[PDB]
Amino acid sequence: AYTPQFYPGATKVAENRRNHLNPNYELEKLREIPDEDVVKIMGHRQPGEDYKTVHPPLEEMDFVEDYARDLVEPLNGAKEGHRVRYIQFADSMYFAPAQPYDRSRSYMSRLRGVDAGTLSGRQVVECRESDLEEFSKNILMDTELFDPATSGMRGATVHGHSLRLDENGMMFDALQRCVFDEKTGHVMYVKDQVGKPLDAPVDVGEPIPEAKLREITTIYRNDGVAMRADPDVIEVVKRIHRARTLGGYIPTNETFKGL
Amino acid sequence: RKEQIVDCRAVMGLGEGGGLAQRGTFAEGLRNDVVVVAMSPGRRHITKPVCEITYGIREAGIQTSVLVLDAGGGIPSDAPQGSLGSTFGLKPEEAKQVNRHKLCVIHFGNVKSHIIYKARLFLKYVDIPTIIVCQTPVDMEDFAAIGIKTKNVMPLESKTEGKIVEIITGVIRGESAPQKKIDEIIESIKKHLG
Amino acid sequence: MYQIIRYEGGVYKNNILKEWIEDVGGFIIQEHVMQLDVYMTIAIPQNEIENFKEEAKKYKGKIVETPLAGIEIAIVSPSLSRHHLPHIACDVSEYVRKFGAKPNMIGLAHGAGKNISEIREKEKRLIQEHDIAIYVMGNFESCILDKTHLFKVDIPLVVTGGPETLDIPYTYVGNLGRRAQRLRKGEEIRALRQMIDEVTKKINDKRMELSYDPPIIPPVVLKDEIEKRIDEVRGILAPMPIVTQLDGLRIKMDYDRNHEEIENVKIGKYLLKDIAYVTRSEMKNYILIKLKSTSE
Amino acid sequence: HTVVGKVTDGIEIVDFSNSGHITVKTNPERLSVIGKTQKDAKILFEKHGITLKMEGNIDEDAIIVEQVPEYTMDILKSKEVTTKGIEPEKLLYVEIYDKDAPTTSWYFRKVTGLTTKRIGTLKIYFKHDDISMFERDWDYSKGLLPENTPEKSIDSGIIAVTNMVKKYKGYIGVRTSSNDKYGPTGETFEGTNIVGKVVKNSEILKSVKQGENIYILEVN
Amino acid sequence: IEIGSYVRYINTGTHGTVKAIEPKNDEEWVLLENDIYYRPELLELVE
Amino acid sequence: LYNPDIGVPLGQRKLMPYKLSNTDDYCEGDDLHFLNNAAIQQLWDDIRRTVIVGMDTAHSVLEKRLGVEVTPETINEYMHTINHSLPGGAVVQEHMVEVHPSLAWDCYARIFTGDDELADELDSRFLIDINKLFPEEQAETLKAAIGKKTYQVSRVPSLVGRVCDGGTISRWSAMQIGMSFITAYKLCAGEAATADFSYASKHADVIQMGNALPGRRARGPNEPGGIRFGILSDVVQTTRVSEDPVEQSLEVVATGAALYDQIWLGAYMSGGIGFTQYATASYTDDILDDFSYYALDYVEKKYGRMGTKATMDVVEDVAGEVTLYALEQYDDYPALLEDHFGGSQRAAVAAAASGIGVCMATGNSNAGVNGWYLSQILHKEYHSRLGFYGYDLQDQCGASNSLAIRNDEAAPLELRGPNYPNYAMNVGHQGEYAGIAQAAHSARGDAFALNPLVKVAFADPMLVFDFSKPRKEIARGALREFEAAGERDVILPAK
Ligand code: F43
Ligand SMILES: C[C@@H](OP(=O)(O)O)[C@H](NC(=O)/C=C/CCCCSSCCS(=O)(=O)O)C(=O)O
Repeated sequence: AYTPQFYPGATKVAENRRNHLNPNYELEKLREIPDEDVVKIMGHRQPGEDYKTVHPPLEEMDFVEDYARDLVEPLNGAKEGHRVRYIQFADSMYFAPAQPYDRSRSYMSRLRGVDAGTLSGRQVVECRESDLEEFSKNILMDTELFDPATSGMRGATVHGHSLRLDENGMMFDALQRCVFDEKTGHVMYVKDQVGKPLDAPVDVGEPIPEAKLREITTIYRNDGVAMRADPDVIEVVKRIHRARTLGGYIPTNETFKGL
Repeated sequence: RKEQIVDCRAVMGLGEGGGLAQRGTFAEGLRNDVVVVAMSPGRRHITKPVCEITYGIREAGIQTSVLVLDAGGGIPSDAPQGSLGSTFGLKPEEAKQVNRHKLCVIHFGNVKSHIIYKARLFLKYVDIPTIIVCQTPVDMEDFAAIGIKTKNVMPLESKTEGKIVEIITGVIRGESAPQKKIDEIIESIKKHLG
Repeated sequence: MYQIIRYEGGVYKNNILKEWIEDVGGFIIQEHVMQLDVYMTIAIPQNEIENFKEEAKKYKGKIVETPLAGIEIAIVSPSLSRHHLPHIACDVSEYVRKFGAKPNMIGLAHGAGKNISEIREKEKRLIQEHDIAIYVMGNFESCILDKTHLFKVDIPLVVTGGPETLDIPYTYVGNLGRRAQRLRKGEEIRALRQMIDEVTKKINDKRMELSYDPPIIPPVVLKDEIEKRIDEVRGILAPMPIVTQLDGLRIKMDYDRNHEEIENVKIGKYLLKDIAYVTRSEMKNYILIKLKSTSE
Repeated sequence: HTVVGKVTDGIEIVDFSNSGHITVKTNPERLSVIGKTQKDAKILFEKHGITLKMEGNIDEDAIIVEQVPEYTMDILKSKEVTTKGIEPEKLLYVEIYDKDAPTTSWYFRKVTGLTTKRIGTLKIYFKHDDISMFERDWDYSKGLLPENTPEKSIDSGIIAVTNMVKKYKGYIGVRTSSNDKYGPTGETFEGTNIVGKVVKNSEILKSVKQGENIYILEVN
Repeated sequence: IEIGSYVRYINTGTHGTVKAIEPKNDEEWVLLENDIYYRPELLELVE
Repeated sequence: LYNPDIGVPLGQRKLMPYKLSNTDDYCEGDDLHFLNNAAIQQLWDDIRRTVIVGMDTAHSVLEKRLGVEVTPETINEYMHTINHSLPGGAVVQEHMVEVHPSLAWDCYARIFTGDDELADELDSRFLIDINKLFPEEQAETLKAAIGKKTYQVSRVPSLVGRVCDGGTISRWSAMQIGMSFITAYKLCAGEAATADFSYASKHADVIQMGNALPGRRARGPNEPGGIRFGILSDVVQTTRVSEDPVEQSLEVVATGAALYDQIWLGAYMSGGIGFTQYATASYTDDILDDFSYYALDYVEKKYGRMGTKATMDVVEDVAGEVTLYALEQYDDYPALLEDHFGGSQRAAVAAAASGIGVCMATGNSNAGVNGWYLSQILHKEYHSRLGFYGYDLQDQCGASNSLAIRNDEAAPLELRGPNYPNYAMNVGHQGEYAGIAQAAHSARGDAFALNPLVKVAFADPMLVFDFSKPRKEIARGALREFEAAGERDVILPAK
């Protein structure tokens, strides 16, 4: 077969990107947020009540015979007809453990039937609600992909991915969904991901220490790990650029001899 | 005609070619009669509609303080379905600095639903009569619809300890206020102050 | 000993820097947090200046040398009306603030006019309580020349006006008249810098006068001791609760209610009443502290 | 800053030294005899002219475990010490993995008090059969990242601290048997980091009630 | 003006039925169906 | 202790004034909006209302068909006539109405020629003197390119383009040119030769600022979507007043941003707030200036201003070095990062610097865009983010399309424009593309980029907008001290 690498490079940032892309790499978990608490922060449904549907179950509806379409096993949320919802994250440029394009690539490499979208200060994945909650709790929130200080589950107003951190090392928030409890040293979500207040704040653990952030971040920085210190990634990027240029000029084996 | 001394703020302005005031700062006018509250030090609020009211009051013979709110832009978090874009608020020190004045003059914007809830949050902690200077024509009853004490239209269940004592419409943000608006504000202050 | 500077940086890890300043014996005179950046006016010993520069460059901060961050200036305008206050006067005050000074707008009751201008005794004393006074005059040579009786105070003086050159027996800076726009042109900026240079020269001269017979205790450390001892200074709502002057302090608390407490504050081995002149201020009935020299 | 004293003479070594070590003599000798025997405490305290009394084990070779008052200034101002010894078999012997789990070992030393004295105290918090969990300090359990997590079944007599992953972060515990699923504190292996083991003295964890303190000695 | 009447606010035209009259601070006040006090001088009868 | 009614202060940086690159003026961000800045509006008005007509075929018709003799005196009389007719004065057809001269004070008809003997005996009032306005070498280059040909520049009033659209300008100029021709040479008012004049001035000898966009785009000529990058490079006149190649490229970048990204994209193809902070990112603070000067220093240190021929290796080297430097600068200085808070701003600035550096190394504009696209896809891997989603459409297909030869994808960057299929939608690319096209020629010290006639026409001192220093004029407009044309206060009541 083909044993996949996942990313070029020898620095710690390249290794962390490879770890995020690797589906067989078990992400280290750093907190325990109950499923109901994740559902509460997500803010789409009330925990304990059944999922709303968009269409009848796939067994009830009638579809034409399609051999190729029936080769793919559907998600359970698809089978039950659950509606498609989203979860959104904002990542700080100051050593957040996961970054937008890294998040999107890892999502499309690790999860089934997901819709990932990448912006400079935003990253959203959409899926059927039940499976979305399952992998939001298991992978997105409990593991090292999430730091309650430098990253934040937030829709609506996202801003602060490029601003400096505040006095507690937390990313700037214009709505203040999460606040720092100095008495216990934990970050508490006082609002859900869109901004409506929660009846009971939910404890999402304590901010990751800065040394661990340096060790697990996926961003290149002059102060932590410079791209100049990783010439292998630059070489691969330049190779991709040259291959694109040569293919767009004249796509033959002769013009690709100058690769 | 008496000497008027102002306690200038302790911090400088916004850069070189920018404004002269700074967000979240207070400038006491010694004898505390009127405090003008500006939502921000920006061009939309400072020296175009606010320092004009300030010099109008100071010309009328009434000492004036100017307070620039730390977070004056947006709508309060208690607004329906929360706030959007930005969150409006008032600090306890800001409230204490306001509450030592006989009267307050506060400058608001265009959208009615924003102004009503901003005034409610402001008067939740301010206990002196205030004058709302806004652009849009807002009636002195929509504030009472959400619980605000109002001179003409009181609410059954008041959620504020401050009284909206006058509403003045036609003052645009970032534009020089004509002498007629200044005269109206001065007359309202004089008749509702002493 | 204690040279006063301004640190401009972020609020992140600013508490560690404040701890370092406390450890080396400095004082945080001023603190303001805007949104995510904090401006600190700090007085630290001269032997730790390079150490503090190294520490500031670790937090990606900026050190701005403030040559006037120990004095309070009385900007005297003829009135607080639209003619002088909302423009020129604020520009002068804010430019003074840009170099660390603490300004106070003094709007004369009867300062406007040519032959009807007069200055009261109370305004005179209030101006004299400061370190230096800046007068913001008009833009007619005859009007200014027929107005010299306004600038009668035994305080260092800088007069600003419209005409480029005046023939008054005081320091004069031209091209700063009564205007109506924000001072942003190159000529206006140059005139503001000239006024700053004049006030800096006068302040440095006065600093040498004071250094001939130094006070028993520096004003900054006296302010720190008062803050540590008096527990009502954190309840002051004024812009600067305690103002550091050239040779004293201004405590913005009621004199009738707190002069006995202020006087009975033990510094070192002395009682404050025996080393400083504590008196009521014409400024809103505040407390004015004037330090004595080592000669007495 | 809490001033604890002054340097009387020989200031210049402090004045001119910029790095390294400086030899310092403390005029009041530290009168904290916790890793010593009873006769050593007797002779040292009588050479300082302090009235002495015994509380626990009286034998001359009995290891001191607690002294009242435990502070040198209090001892000097009161001129009396109450020294408590322990039975030779009641002292628990532990070995701490400082190289394997630096942060967890530092936390364990801070919470048990081994940073200051030679004998640390562990308080029993919860008990059931094979499992005995100790109290935590919710002041030193901050950077408890997963450090030394088990890879195979945990063997008996292993001290562990639950890391920040679990809800009960910082609780220390030990069990006298072995299982392949749960650590000494009832959490799964990803939520426990091994800090050390009990090396010599055992069969006292099964006869200590809740709330009682056991005393430990590091043997490296 | 009495309980059960129909009044409209002159400034906005809000229609409602008078619920009660609750004088306070030697001043008359009119309560409408929207649980909001009004002033008699700013209200007038309609039919 | 958690009080939910404290609020969150926001937008501290946006409260501070915006400096303008290479100037000393500070302005608010609200004053740089194209609707609030009369200088940007006058820039677009001056570009829109300019049409260049070659008055050589008309002279040949007058000489060979109508038997009329054309001499410099007759040309002077014609210029006198057209300067009266073009604003809307009457020359024939008794009983006409006329437009108010106060509304057309910005209307000029100018003449320039590459023939020095003819330019000698021409009324200097109506003459755009190439010798006087350009340095000796640049004047010689422009005359050699233009040749012994005479051209007329018509600047119809701004009010005309404000009431109507941009397709009005060529027709206005053509009608007035025909009228002035038939009334200055005493011809019949309407014959076959009149049709010859009309056809010449309508399409044969006319030069439009922008081509029409029929079909899906649905726009007339002389709209900002039809202006190619080389044409906008030739509009900016910094090349004849300064010798700093980076300064010339950056003035072209500022003009291109203010035209394309602000006007064309945030108004013509969008609405409301528009894209002001996307465009001002390239000309407010010296960030782009510092990056471009670093690029020039690096290129001159290892290659030279034209020391190498465009190859792939030099493109990779220069673009990668400049992109790494720019991103390192963003990392090192939080002030820079908080100034360019959006990822698109940062991506555009770094890629513009990289493309300018490649152009200064090789002198080829397509190599410049190739470097720009390499910078974009390297920025993406460096920071794991590029911009708003929808930003990197053209940046993904760019590398393939930069050196392409296929019909829909090939064009020299001077011949590209907002109607290039990849560039037709997204903000943050076009002004920097124009700057890269200009930098391709600033490296060689060229007098012009695409059209000498446009360069000479916009060297006219009577234009309302000063194109020598676009950033200074933008700053003046932001400070409410720029006088703009097109205002109609003589026909309006007192307010
Ligand atoms: C507030 C919104 C809502 C939406 O539909 N679009 C917005 C707002 C919209 C409105 C702002 C006016 C208003 O009343 O909303 C307009 C003007 C749309 C337009 N016509 O071009 C705009 N943005 Ni947007 N927008 C901008 C920007 C940005 C940056 C901000 C980065 C940050 O983290 O702070 C990001 C895009 C990105 O993530 O890469 C961004 C997002 C967003 N932008 C999201 C974010 C919240 C959402 O999830 O709903 N803008 C900028 O990067 C600067 C240029 C700026 C544009 C206006 C200007 O050029 O002056 C403006 C451009
Ligand atoms: C005319 C329109 O074509 P299209 O919408 O049919 O593609 C075309 N507009 C676009 O392509 C897209 C418009 C969005 C504006 C640019 C976004 S800047 S701020 C939004 C950030 S994001 O959250 O949307 O990613 C244009 O030319 O303006």
